[PDB]
Formats: sequence, C-alpha cells, structure tokens
Amino acid sequence: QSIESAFEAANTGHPVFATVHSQNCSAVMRRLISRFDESVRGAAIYDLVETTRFIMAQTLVRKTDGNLVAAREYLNFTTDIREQLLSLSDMGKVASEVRRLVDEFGHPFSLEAERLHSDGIIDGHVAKRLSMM
Amino acid sequence: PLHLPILEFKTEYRYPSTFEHEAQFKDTVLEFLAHEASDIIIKQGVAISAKVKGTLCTLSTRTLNFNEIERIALWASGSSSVLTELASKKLINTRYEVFHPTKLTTGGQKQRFGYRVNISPVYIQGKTTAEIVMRSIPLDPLPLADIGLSPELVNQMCPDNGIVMVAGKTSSGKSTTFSSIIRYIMENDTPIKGHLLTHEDPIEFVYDNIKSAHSIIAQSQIPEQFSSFAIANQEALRRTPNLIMIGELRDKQSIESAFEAANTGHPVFATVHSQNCSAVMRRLISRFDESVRGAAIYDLVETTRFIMAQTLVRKTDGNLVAAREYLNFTTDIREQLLSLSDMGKVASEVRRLVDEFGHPFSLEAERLHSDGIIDGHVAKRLSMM
Amino acid sequence: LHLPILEFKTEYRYPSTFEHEAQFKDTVLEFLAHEASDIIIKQGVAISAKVKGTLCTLSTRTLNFNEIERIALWASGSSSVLTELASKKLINTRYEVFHPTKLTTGGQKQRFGYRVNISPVYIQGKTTAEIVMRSIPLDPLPLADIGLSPELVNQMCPDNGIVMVAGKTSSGKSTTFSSIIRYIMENDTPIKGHLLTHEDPIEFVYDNIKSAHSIIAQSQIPEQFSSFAIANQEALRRTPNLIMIGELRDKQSIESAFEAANTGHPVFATVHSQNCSAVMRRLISRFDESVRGAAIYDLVETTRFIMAQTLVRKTDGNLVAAREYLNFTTDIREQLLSLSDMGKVASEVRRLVDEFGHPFSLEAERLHSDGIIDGHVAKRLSMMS
Repeated sequence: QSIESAFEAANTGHPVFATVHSQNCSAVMRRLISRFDESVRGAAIYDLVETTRFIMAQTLVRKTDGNLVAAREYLNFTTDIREQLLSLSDMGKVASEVRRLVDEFGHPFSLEAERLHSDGIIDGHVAKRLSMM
Repeated sequence: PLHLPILEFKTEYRYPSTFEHEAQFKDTVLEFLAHEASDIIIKQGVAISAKVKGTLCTLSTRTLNFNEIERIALWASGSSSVLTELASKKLINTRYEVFHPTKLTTGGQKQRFGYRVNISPVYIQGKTTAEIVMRSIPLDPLPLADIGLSPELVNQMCPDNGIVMVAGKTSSGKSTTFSSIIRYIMENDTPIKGHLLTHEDPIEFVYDNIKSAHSIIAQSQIPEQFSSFAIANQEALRRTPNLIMIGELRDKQSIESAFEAANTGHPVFATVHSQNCSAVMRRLISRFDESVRGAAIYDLVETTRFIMAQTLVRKTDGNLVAAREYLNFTTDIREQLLSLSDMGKVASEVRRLVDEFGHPFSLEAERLHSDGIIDGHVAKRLSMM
Repeated sequence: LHLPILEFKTEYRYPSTFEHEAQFKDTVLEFLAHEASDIIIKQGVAISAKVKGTLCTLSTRTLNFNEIERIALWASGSSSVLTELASKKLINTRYEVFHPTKLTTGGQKQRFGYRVNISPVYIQGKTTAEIVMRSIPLDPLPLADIGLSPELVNQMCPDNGIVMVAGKTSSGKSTTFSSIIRYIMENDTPIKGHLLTHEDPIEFVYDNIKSAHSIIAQSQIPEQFSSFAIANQEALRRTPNLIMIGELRDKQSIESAFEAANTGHPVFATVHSQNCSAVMRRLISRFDESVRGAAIYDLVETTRFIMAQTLVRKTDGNLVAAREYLNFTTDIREQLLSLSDMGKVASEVRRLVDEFGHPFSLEAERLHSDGIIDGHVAKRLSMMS
C-alpha cells in the first residue's frame, strides 16, 4: 500500500522522495516488485518503471583515516532507460536488466569503489567488499 | 536582507500589521484571489503565501506568529478544539467560503469562492503546530474557447458510444477539460444527450448554473457518497446513464468496467495518468495478463473513440497553457490497429497513427511556438513528449 | 427560461407539490401513457423520464429536496432511506404501478414493474438522492426469445447440485434464469415442486405462469429478508424443490449453496465471471487455504452445470447471448476430482470445456456461420469470452 501510494503521488504530478531498505538498485527493484502478486505484477512493474526517476543505494565504508564515507550506487531513469526497461518482453527480468543498465549507464558500487580507491580514500579490502555490493 | 518569497503588489487593501480578525484575514484572501490563487498556505514560520501561476507569492515579509495561525486556524476550521483535535489524531478538512462584495454572477445573488481547508499537524522550532492549506475550488465549467479547445475538436470528443480518455499527470487539467466538455455537451446540440453521471474524486466543478435543454447531470463524491469507483459504476449501470464520467482508469477492474459501460449504449469519459496517447495505450495494456492481453487489446481498440494527453507548459509571457495531443479513433484507425499482426505493436502503431492523423505533441509545440506563446526550449521539451 | 421537453398530458394535472403517493403513481402513469421507459427524479430539475431515449417532463417546475425525500420513501422499500444512503448501502429495489383506468390483462388486471436505483448525489453543497426507475419485463421470456434450446436447459436442471450462469452484470443472467424457471414449471422437467427464488431486486414475477406441478415463491432480499444468508438458512426450513439463491460472491454464499445442494435441492446461482474456468477459480479463491481443499471437493461434487454468457452485438445492431457451458456429469466430475494436484482444477475445467463442453470459440463459430455476428465479434468471442 505504501508503494502504491507512492505510485499515485508520483502520477498525480508530484516529486516523491522515498527510502527503501535494499542493498542496491537491482535489490530495490526486485524488493518493490515482490510486494505485488503475480496477477497484478505486470501492472506493478509497469507503474514502477514508469514512475521511478532515480535510484540511490548508499553504504558507509571505512576511510583510510578511520572516518566513514558514504559510497553510493545510483541509476538515473532517463526516458531512454525506462523505455528500455518496459520493452523487455519478460518482466521477471526487469530487476536483472536494471543491474545491467546500472552497470552500463549508472554508477555501480564497483565503479564507486574504484573511484574512492583511486583517490586513496579507501583501502583495497573495503574496495573489494564495496564492489561486491 | 534575507532571502524571501516573492510579494505581488496589493489590490484594494493595506497589509494588516497583525492578523487580528477574520475580516482582515478574508480581505487578505480576496487580495490573494485578485492574484488568481490556485492555493493559499498558512504556516506560522513564514508569511502567508499563495500559489499564483503555480509559484509561491507572499504579500509581505512579515511572518505570522503562532497565535495568528491559531486564530486563522479556528476561523477556517470553524472549531475551537482544532489543536485539541490535532492531538486526538483526527484529520481536519472542511470548507471555507469567502464572498467578494463587488463582483456578482450573470444571474445569481452574491459572489462566492469556496476553499477546501486542510489543517495538518506540522513540527517546527521544537513542537507541534498546525499548517493550514486552502485549495481554491473551481467555480463553474469554463467555456471551451476559454480553455483552448475548439467546438469542432470536442465534437470529435462527443461520440454516441465508446470511451473518450483525457490523459495527464495533474488532476486539475483533466477535471477542467472534462467539465468544459460536459458543459458544452449540455449547452449545445451534440450526439450525447440525456442523463449524465459523473463519478468525481473531489467534485471540483458544479453544474448548478448550466442551462440544458435535454440533459441532466448527477454528481457523486469519491470516498463519501460512493465508497469505491467500482461501486459507483456498478450502480451506474442501474441509472440509465447517457454519459458516464467514470473517473480514472487504473487497475484491470476499472478498465474492464469501462469496457462494460461502453459496450452498453453510452459514452464513457475516462482520465488516465500517462504522458501521451501511446503511453495511455501501453499503460492500459499493462494491466492485463499475456493470456487475456489479446482480448484486452481488442476491447480497448474497439471501445476507444478518442485519446487526449495534455500537459501544462510555460509560455514566454509568464503563464501556463495546456498543450494537447489527441487522436480521434475513427473507424479507419480502429481497423488499422485491428489489422496488426503482432497486436503487441499497438502502442507503437498508436504513436505512428497520432503522427499521421492525430495532433501530436510536436505539432502542438510547433503551433504554440509559431505564435508568441512558448519559447524554443519549452517547445523542445513539449515535442520531446 | 430554458426547459427540457414537456409532454402533452393524458388524464391528470401536475401537482403543485408532490405529497401523496397517489400523485406520484399518477405521474408514473402519465409517463406510461407516453410509453416512457425510465424515470429520473433529481433535486435540481423536474421529474423526468426517457421517452424513446430522450429526456422529458410533465412540467417546468423543479422539485425541492423535500419531495425527493418523499419520493425516495415511496419508491424504496425502507423508511428514512437517507441514513441508509450515508451508511454506504446500495439501494436497488423494485416498484409497481397498476393501471388506474381498468386496463386489465388477459386475466384480470395490468401492472407495470420498475427497477429502482436510489443513488447518493451532490447538489449545491448537500448530499441528496437521485432516483431512477427502469421499467423491466414483468413475465419471464420464452426460451426461443432468449435463444436457449429446450434440450440444453433440460441438460441444466438436475435433481440436485448447483447450476451456475456466470457473466458480467449487464449480461442478463437473471433473464436466463427466469426463462429457465418459467420453462421449469410450464413443462415436465426433472425438477418440480416448491421453487424458491431469493432476489435482491426482484425483476421477473411468475404470477401469470400456470404450472401443472410446481409453486414458486419469490423473496426480495434487502426488503423481505435482511440478508441472503438468512434467506438460505430459512429456505431449508421450508420445503424447497429448487432454490434460486443469490450471486455466489463470498465464502458464506458459496457455503449456503453447498448446504442447499447437499440437502438434495437444485441450486441456481449466478457468478460474476467471464467463463467457466474463471468461475471455478473465483469460487475457489473465496476460501482460505486451510479449508480450500474441502471447499474444492464440495465445489466439484455439488456443481452440475456451469454457464458463462455474454451479450454481443450482432450484425443487425441488436445483441444476442453467446453462451459457453459445461455439463458436470459423474464422469466429468470424477475426472476433475482425480487429479494429482487439486490446485489445477481451474485449468482442468478449461481443458474439459474444450473437450466435452460448448466453449466460447465453438459458440462464436456457430453464431458466425449462421450470420448472426459480424466476424470481428466472433474473433473477440474466440479470443477469451
């Protein structure tokens, strides 16, 4: 019911900011879809792709200092990306696709870990942990 | 000085030093109303602001203290226990009418503006207050020329049967479009005449002051008179309607019900939350499982007579115009979509068909921009959809 | 001065203000002189009726919410109906008007029968009722008129078990069942004796059906029994040879059907379902998983015959009933029982209707070959239902 209310607020023309307890963007999509039964699950996937504009996953990792930094995956849902997500003939794959697309067009946790690691903000170990997210 | 919301110059009033009385408050309200206000917001933290031209304007830099907002709150609520109720966690929505003395109607008596007033818990500088919000309530259906529609086009939108859909993100534009179309229906000789039911969320528009030779309208409120929209339609079948404003098509059951209504005798006006006509098609089709999806596409193509997506774009001038893309589902179009082989290309092909025979968003932006109304960039965005 | 059309009067002068029921019945009779089919009473406007589809009235004068109160009292079974309206109760009943001037029947008198919706509306800030009465056929229709073969309906009248006709609300299941009962008691059929019908709105009456072997009692279900559950509990207390129950809509209705059938009665049920498989699946879904096995067994064992039916418009422009049906024989039923998985029953039933029944595809083929439906219509029938 929360996810549906977010849908309606979005489609009634309003920015909706929402928090999700998932590890990463793929996990966000999959988790959101899990809420909806198979009978409604097509409609739900279409609503979710059509209304989503942007997905950020965050985690806290240890800086070389010992302080924490927020590493972020994000995918930005351009009209291109959403058009691509809709046209996968099987929607069981949507989540997977998102991953792919995040990898191709977004800022995956691997890329963020490379980026922190190049700036020396992060060790190799937590870099590896973080890419694995 | 500090960053501030915009203040338009006042009309017929000097700003109150402090909000002492409901007549002061009302005078502020109709000053706002001169600066045509979509909505008006009272919060203690900031000066009174209203949504003029879909932006936030404030009349003075002065910021109301909590007692001001308490008084205003008790005026608009009409209940002293308001914050008492707010701790009781009862949600407080009511109506607040303000009458502008000098203005009067075509006939009528005394000019009235309704507001829907929600009073909602907020939390600020460490504790609970109320925020008040007054949404202006549309007065009467606007003439079609007034809202940018030609009598011809709406003639297209007034079939003997089937489904006319208007599509958009915001409810205001749909309510306005369909209310205008219904007033035009009542006032003119048109294929669809007789009993007109509308199943509205907030009954936005009223038809008390629309003269009809041939037609009657019955309006029913969203939650409170009819619990469901399903309930309201199922009962609608019992009401010998000559046109059914169904409300939004959302779930499989809503659009199957719409199919039902159309496939008896009488027109159905539906709104859809999608950006353009192709998007309308694709979205409605989404509601249906693979196995049922063929039958569903057949029903959708055969029942549909006309699809309008509208948006609001900002003209160079400093105002908001409705951009409309529309396709009329004439028998040729319907046959062409039925003549498809995949039948899953119906969305694409509907796009193509809007390009060929409809009014695409690109053409609408080209015509708007060709005239003074919109700049090249907003025209670009408009064509993009 | 703009007005809907008003009739030339036959017999009576319009009341200054509606007070007595006899004025209202007289008005209905005036409308009937003009062969008026439906009547809308609403607050803003004069009492109107649809003559040949077009709205009309007996006077320019509008009605006060008071006389809409009165009229609502008269047409509806219940008293003080507005509180029932604010209780989100759906108020459909039936209303009868006997002809004053000794218009008599083939027998002794002549009566006119009305399906009365009362619906909540919103007028000028206030909740109201709109009333709509649709003249409805009084006597069940012969099989030939609704296109049923005596052989098939004999197929569908067991000594025991459940006969279901499924369909959309606007598909005239009630008509089918009324025809089937009239034929039941007019002909020599396996089912004879005391037949009870429980009808929300009672539509058809059997007062003019002479039977050699059977008596029929009809009970209206809001007004005479508070609930369907109560009426079915009471039905067994009586000595029924056939119980036309309600829609099978929730667990309790389905269970009442189970009880009636298992105490050795034909049970006639409607289901809100597009096809037979869909009927089975829907009924099974009503039960929790813990009880759903038992419920499935009961369902297959008590079912004797399943009809889904649609009204499809035919080449002429009029509409006829397409019917898919399966007869549940001992062999069919036991074959539904003897599955590795019972959750598959629905699927199976699909299969079975294709194999042993009259599927929608076959029905569309045979309608189309005899040139009843246009080919598009046949395709739609085959696609799903």
